Parts: sequence; structure tokens; C-alpha cells
Amino acid sequence: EYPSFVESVDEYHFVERLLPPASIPRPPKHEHYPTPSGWQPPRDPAPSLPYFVRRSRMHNIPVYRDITHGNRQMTVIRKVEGDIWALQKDVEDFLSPLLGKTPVTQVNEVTGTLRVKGYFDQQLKAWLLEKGF
Amino acid sequence: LVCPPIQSRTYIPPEDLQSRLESHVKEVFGSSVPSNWQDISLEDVHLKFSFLARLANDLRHAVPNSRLHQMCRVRDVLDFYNVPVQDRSKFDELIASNLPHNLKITWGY
Amino acid sequence: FHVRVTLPPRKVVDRWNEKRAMFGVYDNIGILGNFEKHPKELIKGPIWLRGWKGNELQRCIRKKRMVGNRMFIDDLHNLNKRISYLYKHFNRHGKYR
Amino acid sequence: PPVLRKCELPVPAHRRPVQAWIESLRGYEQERVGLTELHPDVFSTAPRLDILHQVAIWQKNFKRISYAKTKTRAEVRGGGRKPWVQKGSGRARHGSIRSPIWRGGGVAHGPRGPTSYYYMLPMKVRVQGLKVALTVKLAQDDLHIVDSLELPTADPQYLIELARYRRWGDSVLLVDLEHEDMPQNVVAATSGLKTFNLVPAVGLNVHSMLKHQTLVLTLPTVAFLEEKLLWHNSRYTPLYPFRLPYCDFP
Amino acid sequence: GPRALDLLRALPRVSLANLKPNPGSRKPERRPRGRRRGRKCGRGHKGERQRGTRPRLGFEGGQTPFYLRIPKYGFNEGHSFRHQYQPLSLNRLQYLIDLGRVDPTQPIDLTQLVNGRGVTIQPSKRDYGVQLVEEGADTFKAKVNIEVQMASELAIAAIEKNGGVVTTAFYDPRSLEILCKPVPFFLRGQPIPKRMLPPEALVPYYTDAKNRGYLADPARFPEARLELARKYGYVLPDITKDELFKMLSTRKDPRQIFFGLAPGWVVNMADKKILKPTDENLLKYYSS
Amino acid sequence: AAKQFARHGAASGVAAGSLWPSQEQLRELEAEEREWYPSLAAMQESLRVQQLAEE
Ligand SMILES: [Mg+2]
Ligand SMILES: [Mg+2]
Ligand SMILES: [Mg+2]
Ligand SMILES: [Mg+2]
Ligand SMILES: [Mg+2]
Ligand SMILES: [Mg+2]
Ligand SMILES: [Mg+2]
Ligand SMILES: [Mg+2]
Ligand SMILES: [Mg+2]
Ligand SMILES: [Mg+2]
Ligand SMILES: [Mg+2]
Repeated sequence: EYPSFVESVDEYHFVERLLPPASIPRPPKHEHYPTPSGWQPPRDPAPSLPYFVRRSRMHNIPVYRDITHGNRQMTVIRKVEGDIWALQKDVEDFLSPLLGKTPVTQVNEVTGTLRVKGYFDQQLKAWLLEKGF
Repeated sequence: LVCPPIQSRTYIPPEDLQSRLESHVKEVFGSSVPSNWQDISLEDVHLKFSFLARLANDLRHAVPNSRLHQMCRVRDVLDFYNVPVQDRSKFDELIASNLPHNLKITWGY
Repeated sequence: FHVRVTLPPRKVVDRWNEKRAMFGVYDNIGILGNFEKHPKELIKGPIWLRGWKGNELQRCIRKKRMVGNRMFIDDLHNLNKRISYLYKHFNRHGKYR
Repeated sequence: PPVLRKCELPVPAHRRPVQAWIESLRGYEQERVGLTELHPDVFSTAPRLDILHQVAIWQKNFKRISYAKTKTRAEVRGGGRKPWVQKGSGRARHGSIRSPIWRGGGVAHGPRGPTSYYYMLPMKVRVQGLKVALTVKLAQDDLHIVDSLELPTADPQYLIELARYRRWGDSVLLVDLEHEDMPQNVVAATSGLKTFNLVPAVGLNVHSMLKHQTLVLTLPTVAFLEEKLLWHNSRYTPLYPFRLPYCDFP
Repeated sequence: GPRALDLLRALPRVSLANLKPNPGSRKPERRPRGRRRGRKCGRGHKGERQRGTRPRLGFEGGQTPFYLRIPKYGFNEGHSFRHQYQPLSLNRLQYLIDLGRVDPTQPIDLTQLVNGRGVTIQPSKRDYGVQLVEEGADTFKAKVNIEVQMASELAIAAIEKNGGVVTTAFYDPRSLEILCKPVPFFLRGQPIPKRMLPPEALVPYYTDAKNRGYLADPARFPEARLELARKYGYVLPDITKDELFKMLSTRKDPRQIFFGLAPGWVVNMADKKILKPTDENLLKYYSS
Repeated sequence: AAKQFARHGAASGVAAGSLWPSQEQLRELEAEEREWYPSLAAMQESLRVQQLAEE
């Protein structure tokens, strides 16, 4: 005594909605930049500076803050393709007016990564929006 | 079915280089040469292949696979072929280097 | 400390024998293969240890909970005893407390 | 007819692709039969021997189960008793003759049982490892792309001598797209060879890549690889297993 | 690109033969052998510690143990049954529409927020859904249909000002699960159950137009909603006149888990086919 | 069985009508559901006695 059932295909486009993406949307081109949440796309060309910064898989600028031992404050610039030494020059020379003295730096050439003492997250975000990376 | 005997890859550039290459510019591109023959770009896949192929057979010499991302102007290919390469070892070179009499190298292999 | 007098026949090993040439072949199977099968399934071994890891206590307690009732009497016994011992030792001893 | 292969996937704006000769396998003497654009994000990636190392180990170990059991003073045959009394004998006191101190008695620590080392290197890591391996096989000039793989004959000497004419070095790993589609002359000639090997690209792997002095990739194979790997810089964190139904995904 | 590449032309083959892991990756283990680390092996001298038996962790050497002198208290009391609501800031929301993860065009409930990986719900941990906060209040420019389990006044305000409609809807533990990771529920292959009614204490929260509760009387919706504007001082937009109106209007049954489906159904995703019962007792069950 | 239908289910040769509760299962689910989960109206009326008693 199995109850009767009905097979129809037209309600399947509701189910279609419920499937999650396995890859990230390319963000909608707008008429107005920056956007409400503050998102600025990288330029149509890229600068000629002998280094480059890949945006995150979220198209965000790969500058993060990190601590060690709870008291050691650090700032990490990531995904950098080119001469980082140059990037080091330019970063420390950008920051030096702010602190009166060159900020401490660790360059990792194999990692393609830059590291700097203190929290410069906000200011480095801006400074990489400047050069349009 | 036969096997061709190997090349030695040992390379010296002939003195006729420029003329060969420019002949290959005019013949591969099929172009009457715009005034600068060595600065014209290699970006097109067909033209690049034809170019480096004819250049491969004429000079008896080929471009390594890494280096093939690195050729864009014709000038690059020029400076590339300008460079000699020795397939002889450090050892074979040591033998031919005019050794002092008080040095005797034996090769035990 | 008396040591071997005569040289042994030098063991010659081709590293080019089948199993060694073919090592680690399907390792990337999930990734390259649009994951269906996990690297796990490339693990041929003792029933309870496939695709899993643990310290001695966990191992043992696992073998018990999986294959326990298929074990021989005596091994079983030794297993329960090893378990007890380990309980006592990990919890109740150490420098680090 | 020149075979000229354009990349099936977008390159980032600041980065130009790579190009490799397409060699074919029928003539000894057909060296560059064509030209292929390779994706910079797979075959030009920043070389990192660090991760090569990591994953190379992870290949070696994670399969490993060592079965070595030694017996504790509990598991030895017998000696369920104090051999002699505590006091008065005037020799060293002992419990069971299976005290690990004793000759035929237990082993204090030693190996224990079947023991597994199994750990999962995180996804995007193994991925970036294949990436690097390939980049390296290419940059050290020892990667050779092929079209076809149609072989003139099943005589293995032909193959060996081919590697001889092209100065391919001692060992070779031949990669093809699927297990079913490998032509019969390849299978024939190679299955009777030690140094050369023949594998579906589903089993391309780092260890083997380094184990063979030359890597040789079929064109459909590369167009396949490039995609499968590049998928991962652009991908979400899985919600559930990827083997399941996804919007875009197979 | 990476000039490192061109350094590898120079060098010998990368093979197994030559491999060094990153310096400082392996911090080497030491073993109590030798003059330095043998002989008492950092275990000290005699006493308890050298023999490996020192007492348990909470222990003070018999003085009444710190953690035990202190009186008990209602703290973690009934912690299991205290509801939780995962917060969602408006700033994060603006973000997610901005990068076009969740698109405003079609309706937005929890499921969509999930699939954009913008939020994470662990229903097993007593998470009763997403709740709303006001963080990007001034930032917020988007016109959106949002359905959440809880929201705060200022939040409701900041969506109104832009002309979207917010509805407070509830989900029980089970239905919430079904909501968040729906595909694996389908692959479970069980019918799609009725939705619970919120518990008794929660009832007043969902019956208020104050919260725009999904179980509330729509007759007060235009009222209290307009009220929201006089308090926060802006001109209330006419939603009925808009093009996107019919999506903003879109509601669920209090008995419906998803958009477009109904209790009792079953999804076969192999045949890409929906199945509905033609039996009466079943329909009376799932439609009640 | 249910799971196997979910996987393929066409080819799995699973009886479809079996993917729903029996009459017993039905009446029990019914019994418990009306038991521990009252009516919305009924819950409002359960709340009026409380609120007025506290007033
Ligand atoms: Mg950290
Ligand atoms: Mg252990
Ligand atoms: Mg005994
Ligand atoms: Mg006794
Ligand atoms: Mg004793
Ligand atoms: Mg014995
Ligand atoms: Mg023994
Ligand atoms: Mg000491
Ligand atoms: Mg002592
Ligand atoms: Mg003492
Ligand atoms: Mg949480």
C-alpha cells in the first residue's frame, strides 16, 4: 500500500537556486568607484613599478596584520611579483615620515612576502590603492 | 627505419648572421622590411614558428624551451644567436687549456 | 665487539624495478580526477588504520572498538590489559601534569 | 600544417604566457612540429623547492603503515612470578624473569603494533606543488610537450634511440589523457621498458616528476592540467565534499 | 616573471637527491643521551617528579584547591538551551552585495547568505539563525529583500531608507539545518518536513509588526513601518510602485522551508525531477 | 534504501512510494506532533493567562 506520487519537472528551477557556487563571482562592474563598502578595482593598465601585487581571491589588497607572543605587532604584505627590494624601498620611504625613522623590515624573497613592525594595515591599504595594485 | 647520428650542439655564429636573419625576416613575414628590421615584434604565433623553424634548420641550432617565452623582438633572437655555446666539459676544457708540465690529469672512467 | 671478517655480497638494487618506478602514482587522484575518490582509498592496510592516525592509546582503543569481537581470546586479553596500562600511564604519570 | 595552440584560459593582465615547442613522436627528426602557449600561472609560477620538498615527503609517508610489533613484559610467554624472594639471597631483586632487564624478557619501549602515519597536506598546497614541479621541469628546459603520441611501431629500441637522438637524458615519464585512449604501439613498446613510463594524467604526481629526468606531456593533457590546477586560486572553501552536486561544478 | 626561474637554467636538476626543507621548519628533537641531556634527563632529583607521579592538575597539596573554594553559581547555567544568533553586520552585507556574492535581485534568505560564504551556521551548537546589526548603518546604499531570524531597530531602519523589505522569520533546529546545507539534505532523500512553530516564549517577538515578524498581522506592517521613518527622519519610499516589487513582496508560508517548494515533497536530483504525494492523508499532514 | 534512491534512484530501482511514512508511521508522527507542539492560536492563549497573572 504505497501512496501514489506525481512526477513534474517545472519546479526544478527553484532547486537550481539552492546550489552553492564552487568558484567566486567576478565582482559586478559599477558606474561609480569607489563603491559603498569602499571597494576599488585595480586599473586597466598596471603600473611600471618593477613589482606587482596580486589581489586576493576576494580582490582585496593582501595586506594583513599579525601578532606574535601577544605583544609583537606586525604587518604583512603578500603575493608580490617582482623585485620586492624596490617595494621595500618605497614602503619604508612612505612610512618614514610617519614614524620619523625607518620601520623595521623583513623581506622574504622566496615567499614573495614583506613584513613590517607595527600596525600599518590601514595606511598600507590606502598606499596600495594609490599605485593601483 | 633509421636513426640519424647526433649533433654536437657546439656553436659558433657565422659572420653572415645579419643577412641570413634579415632574409628570413623578408621571407617569413613576407614583408618588405619596415625601416627597422630587428625591432619588429614576434608576438604572432605563426610568424614566430616559421621564423624560429627556418632559423633552426639554417643555423643548425634551436632555442631552448624556457627561452621561448623570452623572444619578442627580432633583436632578442639576434643577441641570442650571437652567443656561442660549448658542449665540452670543464674537464675537456682543462685538457685543452694549455696545462703546465707539472700537472698531469688522467681520466679513470 | 668482534666484527664481520668477510665482505658480504654487495646487494645490488635496481631502483628502477616496477614498484619503485610506479611509486606514489595516483597520489593526486582526487585533485586531478575531479574528486570522487580520496587519497585515502590508495591506502592498503589493517582495517582500522586506513586514513587515520593516533598515539598508542587511541590506536589500541580503536582496534578494539572496530575488530574487537573478531579477535582471538588471548590477543584480546592482552589488548584490554595494554589499554588499562595506558589509561593509567597517560593520565596519571608524567613530568608535565 | 603548423600546430599553434592558444591558451583556453585568461592570463592575468600583467603577465605574459609561456611557449613550448610542440614535438611529435613519429619521426626522430621532427623536433619542433609546432608551438604552444602555456599558462603563466601553472608553468611560470614562482619556483619553491620548499613545497616540492613538503609534498614529496607527504607522498612518501602518508601511505605508510609500519607493522612492527614488539612484546611488552605483559605479552611475553610466562614468568608470572617472583623468581626468588625479596630478601636474604644476597643478589639483585627482581619481579618476573620477563623484566626487560632480563635476557629473554620483554621489550621496554620499541615499536608498537600496526602504526600509521597519515596526514593530509591541505588542498591548495598539494595543488601548488604540482604547479611548482611542472614549472621547474619546464624552466630547467627538460619538459617536452608532444602532440599525438602515435608511435610508428612497437619496437622499444625505436623509443630508446629516439630519446637518444633528442638528448633526453636517462629516464622519462610519458603522460597521456586517459587509460583507455593510449595507442597500442605506445603501450606495447613502453611496457617492455624500465626507464620510460606511461601514465594517465590522473596519476601525474610530484615524486614521479622528480624521479624522471624528463617529463613529456600530450597536448590534450596540458589543456586539461592547466585547467584542473588553475581552478584552485579562484575557488571557494568547500561547503560539503566536492564530489557532491554544485551549481557550476561537476 | 620570477627571475628565480632563470637561475634554474644555471643549476643542476631538481630531483629527490637534493632537497632542503625551509630553515626552521623542523625544530630538531633531542634525546636524553650524552653528558648534557642524560643523567636525570631534566626530570630533577628524586622526590615525586623524578618518579613521574606528581598529583593531578587542580591540586594544591591538599590546601583546599583554588578552583574548589569558590562557590558555584548560575553562569554557564542552562548554557545548552540559551539560543544563539550569529550576527551579521550591515557592513558585511554591503560588502557581499558589492562583490556580487549575494545578488539583491532575487530574494535573500539565510541560504543565500550561506552560499556566498558570508556567514556560517552551526545549528547543532544552538544557533537559531543570523541576526542583524547596525554597523554599516550610514554606509548602506543597497535596495534588498532580507529575511532574518532577528534584527535590531536601527538595522530595519537602514534597509527601509533605501527601500528594501525586511522580514523576521524563525527556524527550528531541524528546519534550520535543512536550510543551511540544503543539497546534502536532499541527498539524504527524505521528504521535506513541516516547519515548526516558534516556542511559546518567542511567540511575542514574531507576532509584532514592531519586528516585522513573519507571523505578525500584515495590517500593522504599513503602520509601524512608516512609524520607523518619523523616528529616524527620512522620506519613506513607495514600494508598490517599483519594478522589483513582486520580488520584494515574496513571502514564505510559516510552514515553508524554501522558496517555491512545499512540505511533503521529495527531490530526485539524478532525474532532475520533483515528486509530490497524491495521497490524501499525506497532503492533510504536510499542508497542515 | 532511501539514500540509494537519492543517489540515482531511477536506476536504483527503488520503490518511490516507500520514501514516505506508512500509515502507522504517519499516525504516530501525527500523535507526537500534536502532542508536544500546540497550535499558534493555542500558544497565544497559553501566553494570555501568564501575562494577565503577572499583571
Ligand atoms: Mg598569527
Ligand atoms: Mg605514542
Ligand atoms: Mg604474566
Ligand atoms: Mg603473583
Ligand atoms: Mg612486582
Ligand atoms: Mg628465548
Ligand atoms: Mg623475546
Ligand atoms: Mg644533567
Ligand atoms: Mg637518584
Ligand atoms: Mg627531595
Ligand atoms: Mg559560530
